[PDB]
Amino acid sequence: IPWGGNLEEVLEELEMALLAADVGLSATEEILQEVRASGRKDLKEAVKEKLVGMLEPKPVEPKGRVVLVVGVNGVGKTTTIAKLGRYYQNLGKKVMFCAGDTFRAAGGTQLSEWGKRLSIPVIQGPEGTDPAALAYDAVQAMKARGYDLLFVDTAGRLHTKHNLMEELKKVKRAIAKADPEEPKEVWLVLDAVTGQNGLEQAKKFHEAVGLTGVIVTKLDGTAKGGVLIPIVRTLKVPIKFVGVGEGPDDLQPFDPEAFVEALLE
Amino acid sequence: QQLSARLQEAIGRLRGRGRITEEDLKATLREIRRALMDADVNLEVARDFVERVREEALGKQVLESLTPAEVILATVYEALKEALGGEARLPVLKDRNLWFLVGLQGSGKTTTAAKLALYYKGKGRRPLLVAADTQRPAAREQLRLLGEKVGVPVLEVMDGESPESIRRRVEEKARLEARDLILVDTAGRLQIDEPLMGELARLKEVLGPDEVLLVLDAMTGQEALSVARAFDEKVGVTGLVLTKLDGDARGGAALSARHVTGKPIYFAGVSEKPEGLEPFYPERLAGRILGM
Ligand SMILES: Nc1nc2c(ncn2[C@@H]2O[C@H](COP(=O)(O)OP(=O)(O)NP(=O)(O)O)[C@@H](O)[C@H]2O)c(=O)[nH]1
Ligand SMILES: Nc1nc2c(ncn2[C@@H]2O[C@H](COP(=O)(O)OP(=O)(O)NP(=O)(O)O)[C@@H](O)[C@H]2O)c(=O)[nH]1
Ligand SMILES: [K+]
Ligand SMILES: [Mg+2]
Ligand SMILES: [Mg+2]
Repeated sequence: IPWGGNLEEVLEELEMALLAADVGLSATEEILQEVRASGRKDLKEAVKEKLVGMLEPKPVEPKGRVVLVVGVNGVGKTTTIAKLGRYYQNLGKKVMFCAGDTFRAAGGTQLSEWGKRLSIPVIQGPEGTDPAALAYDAVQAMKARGYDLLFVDTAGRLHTKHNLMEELKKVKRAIAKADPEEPKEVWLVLDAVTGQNGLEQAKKFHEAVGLTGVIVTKLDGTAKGGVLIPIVRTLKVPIKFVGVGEGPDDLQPFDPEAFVEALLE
Repeated sequence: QQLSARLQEAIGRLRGRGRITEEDLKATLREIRRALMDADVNLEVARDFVERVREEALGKQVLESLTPAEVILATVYEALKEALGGEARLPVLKDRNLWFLVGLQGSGKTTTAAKLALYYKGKGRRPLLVAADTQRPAAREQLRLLGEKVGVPVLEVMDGESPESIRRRVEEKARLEARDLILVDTAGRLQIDEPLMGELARLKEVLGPDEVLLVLDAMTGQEALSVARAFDEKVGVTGLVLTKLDGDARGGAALSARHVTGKPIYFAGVSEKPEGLEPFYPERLAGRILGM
């Protein structure tokens, strides 16, 4: 991008960069239009103001004691929960995990291993146990121990699978049954490599269980995570953290200005 | 024939209108390029493809035709079917077979290894699974459990085990048990992680696989071109598996990956279950991308 030169050529370049970042046609067009109609010639900081502003629709404080973690298969839910245990134990919080993926091969054992590495206790059942009943029991356990935070892992599910989205809904009600205030956080995990489907994922999970935040993983890769733009524009859901690796420390609270700088880089 | 909303409008607005201006043609091709990008086709690949369509349509006299909607649509469809492979094609197996499953973190490799084990078991081959991912927690157990489910043995690689040691244990189990299809499940890795890409290339050099399958998630966006190019240049890819096609992602990453590699998309993953494997049909994906 030639930040200085011919407006019409600076905007052609910006369009390309946004499209290559997975911003998508609709959001890219709207950004470009809004900037054109603004009359502004300082295109660099008009575009930057716009993007940083929309991505805000500093330590992250959960609004309650139970965080429910959701998303499609393979996006990084289990690993992110491990990183959230590390993040919050560093802040002197008493953290418990619920291995609520009782469906996939080694889905519970996987989070258990992380629990052992991190000295965080993990509520598990045998494969096939009802994840909603397990979440209920996990919440009761967290209350009884006086713990600060419980992270509820869930099986990966495609947002197109209607009944599996109903299962997620039951999990949420089961949490609320054990503790009426909960869950005060429902965080979608999105893989940064995802294209336009990320918007549909976000829409459908929001519809099902009502998101209070998004975590974008795998932002250490070459992908920019650009579909966050239409997600936040459309759903007004704040971005909480970014995942930048496979270790328990590889989590950063979301920084809109640095994200935007990276997106256009 | 119903297309995506965007293409229905772009093609539909041309219908019954006789010959169209060069500006209406240019307008139509721009909309095709945008549709492809909406479908997660890499922007450069999209530009390249619509240049190929423009030239083909012009050789079919699109600007003299009284039915240019028909000429354009036919050109686009047939070009997309062709660029995706033309017809279904499966691997050709030899007397002995050793394959790698490679790709990004979370794409579907471990599950795909087990699906292939079941598919070929049913065709009277004798598979062996190799759990070669020693970095992801419970990766070995994950494949062991899937092997048990599909009734196929699983060799689990040890922490720190050298490629040469792996090779010896694998060839010996395959000898003792007369296993003719060996499926090596590798850890997910970034295409820019030079140490891990180097590791993978050194496992390939030692093990000598006949096939190296890039497992690509259907929801993958613009980076599919870069990822496929890198796995191909750094390791060598012989074919692709497109996973999670039971979702609603359009699957345009398959066009990016096939464009830059020229390699066949062999299989489609269509559920989370061992049975959720089908041959890939380029005509089917062509329709999915175009919103048939
Ligand atoms: N490079 C990188 N890899 C990540 C990041 N977050 C998660 N991963 C990786 O992505 C893969 C999938 O992670 P996992 O936590 O199993 O995802 P999941 O959403 O729980 N999967 P499932 O739906 O099967 O339960 C793992 O290999 C893991 O190490 C990240 O920020 N960067
Ligand atoms: N719906 C659906 N889910 C799939 C398909 N293929 C794999 N999965 C799912 O996607 C998730 C990731 O699969 P997995 O085999 O762990 O992926 P991986 O590439 O081996 N991950 P890693 O890089 O960490 O080793 C699992 O939850 C699995 O059940 C598919 O075709 N359809
Ligand atoms: K990045
Ligand atoms: Mg998981
Ligand atoms: Mg795996």
